[PDB]
Amino acid sequence: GAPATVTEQGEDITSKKDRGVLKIVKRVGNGEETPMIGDKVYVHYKGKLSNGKKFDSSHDRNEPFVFSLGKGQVIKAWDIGVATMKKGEICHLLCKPEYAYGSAGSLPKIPSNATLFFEIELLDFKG
Ligand SMILES: COc1cc2c(c(OC)c1)[C@@H]1[C@H]3CCC[C@@H](C(=O)N1CC2)N3C(=O)C(=O)c1cc(OC)c(OC)c(OC)c1
Repeated sequence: GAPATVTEQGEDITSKKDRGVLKIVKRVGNGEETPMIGDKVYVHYKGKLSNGKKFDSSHDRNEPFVFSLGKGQVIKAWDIGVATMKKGEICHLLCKPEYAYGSAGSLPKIPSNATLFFEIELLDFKG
């Protein structure tokens, strides 16, 4: 499935080149510009655990998820991964726990040492 494919066929987008965040571009977005630090970014996403559970979806809420990029308001993999996206892009991200919730996890949804899959659509970004 898609998690296996990004695991086996994704590109390492980390600075460290530690394979901690892998990406596949599913739909090419517009132009060349990616968001900047501090931009208000609007996304739709779905997240899955490595056991196959869908732990969340913004689509199911009928509202985008909004955050300020590069401020640690989201897991590290998101700050790194969304920073690579163009407006209108859809990507898949595979997030090792060191770039997600680590050994702590996050109750109730996220176990310790969890590798996470996300599908993310960058809707818009604005200063
Ligand atoms: C405690 O409730 C939430 C916490 C967080 C988030 C969240 O989003 C609805 C809810 C977000 C989301 C989206 C950006 C990436 C990632 C993330 O880093 N954040 C910020 C942490 N993240 C998730 O891993 C996520 O989907 C999620 C969903 C959750 O519930 C649907 C959740 O627990 C309530 C949770 O706890 C850490 C995380």
